[PDB]
Amino acid sequence: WSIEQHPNYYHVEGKAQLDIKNFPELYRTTERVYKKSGQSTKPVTVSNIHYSVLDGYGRSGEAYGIITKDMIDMSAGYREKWESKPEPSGWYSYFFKNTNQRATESDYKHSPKNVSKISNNIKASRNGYLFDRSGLIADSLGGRPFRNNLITGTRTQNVGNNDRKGGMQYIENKVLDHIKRNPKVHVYYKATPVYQGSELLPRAVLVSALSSDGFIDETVRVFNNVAGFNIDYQNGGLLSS
Ligand SMILES: [Cl-]
Ligand SMILES: [Cl-]
Ligand SMILES: [Zn+2]
Ligand SMILES: [Zn+2]
Ligand SMILES: [Zn+2]
Ligand SMILES: [Zn+2]
Ligand SMILES: [Zn+2]
Ligand SMILES: [Zn+2]
Ligand SMILES: [Zn+2]
Ligand SMILES: [Zn+2]
Repeated sequence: WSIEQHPNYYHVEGKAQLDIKNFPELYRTTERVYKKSGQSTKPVTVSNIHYSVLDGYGRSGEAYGIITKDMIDMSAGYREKWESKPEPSGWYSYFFKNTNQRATESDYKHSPKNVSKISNNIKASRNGYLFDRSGLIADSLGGRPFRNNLITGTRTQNVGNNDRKGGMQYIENKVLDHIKRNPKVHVYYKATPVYQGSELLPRAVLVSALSSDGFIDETVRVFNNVAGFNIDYQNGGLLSS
């Protein structure tokens, strides 16, 4: 990643390059049957977003769906609480008490007595946390609030410089806005975390978006970076000086 080349924490890589055939199908149902809340019999056109199961390291994988104005509308009004323990891979470090040697999340689930769990997150300068629970499929687009729809992202991966035009927010808002201005239009949307080796944090998220009216047709690479810090992609957190 280059702060010079890409100050907004993304790089436009090319066209959407999607296989629309592989996507979960659009269907017609009701707000009630879909959202599982309220008695809203309002008919809605939606798709069921495909989320990836975690891999063997506990890492989140790609998610993809067809985003509709109705999905946006239902997420605009309603919010779902975080499902229990949504923190994705690399969010914590684990260490064997006996050795002070690094352990894995698995080791911790296996024997919490002999393995400590410590947050990798830290506060940094206005003053807040450096890493976010960073959605793959945004809440505003119908995303589910659970681990599998998250990666451990830098605040800048998530929202860039937070001027509505950076990080995941860039491509999210562009899709959100275009559907909102063209309510009959739907967008094929896919967010794919890119990992190197067994690293628990993704280096980037690849987001591909193809609108049904052809207006939006791109893939952006959103960098899991933040200016002035060196992230430890292997274990999460920052490199130790
Ligand atoms: Cl595809
Ligand atoms: Cl830098
Ligand atoms: Zn670029
Ligand atoms: Zn599948
Ligand atoms: Zn929602
Ligand atoms: Zn839910
Ligand atoms: Zn986000
Ligand atoms: Zn547009
Ligand atoms: Zn279509
Ligand atoms: Zn040192």
